[PDB]
Amino acid sequence: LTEEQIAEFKEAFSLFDKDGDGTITTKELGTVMRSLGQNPTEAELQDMINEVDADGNGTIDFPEFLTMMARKMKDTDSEEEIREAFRVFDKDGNGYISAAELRHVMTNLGEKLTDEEVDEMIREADIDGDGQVNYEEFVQMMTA
Amino acid sequence: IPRLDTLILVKAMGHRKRFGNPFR
Ligand SMILES: [Ca+2]
Ligand SMILES: [Ca+2]
Ligand SMILES: [Ca+2]
Ligand SMILES: [Ca+2]
Repeated sequence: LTEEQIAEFKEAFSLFDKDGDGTITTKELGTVMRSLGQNPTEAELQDMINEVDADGNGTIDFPEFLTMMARKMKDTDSEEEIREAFRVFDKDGNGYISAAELRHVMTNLGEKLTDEEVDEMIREADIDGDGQVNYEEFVQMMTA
Repeated sequence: IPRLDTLILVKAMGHRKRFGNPFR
């Protein structure tokens, strides 16, 4: 356990915990989801909370959030997990991640990337130099 | 729809400024 790790988890939690009251509500989740282009129903949002809500009180607190992370660090490799991740980027769903989409997704998730950083991130994964990242290239970067 | 942990996974990648599992 390091200080830099805690800080990272703290800011991830803060992104969702809008009013900083120490809990993430279905309403707060909805806000972040909508800004990312997604449009879940109330039932879907509550479902998202319930799977991480260990004490079943209706909201997610820091310990539950941290536990979720620990469990996610165990397995990020399925297909459905990778596909799920790729789908977040591919906003329009045409099969490729463009620099514009990467920048938009990262900004709304609180990560400030420089134009140059965006391009380099894309370039490292762009196996066919077409300037985008398709599922295959995405999977190859994840599965290794 | 994506899971909450998938969102944190993506944020971490952005944080590392690189694609690929940002943890392991
Ligand atoms: Ca809150
Ligand atoms: Ca709870
Ligand atoms: Ca696209
Ligand atoms: Ca490509």
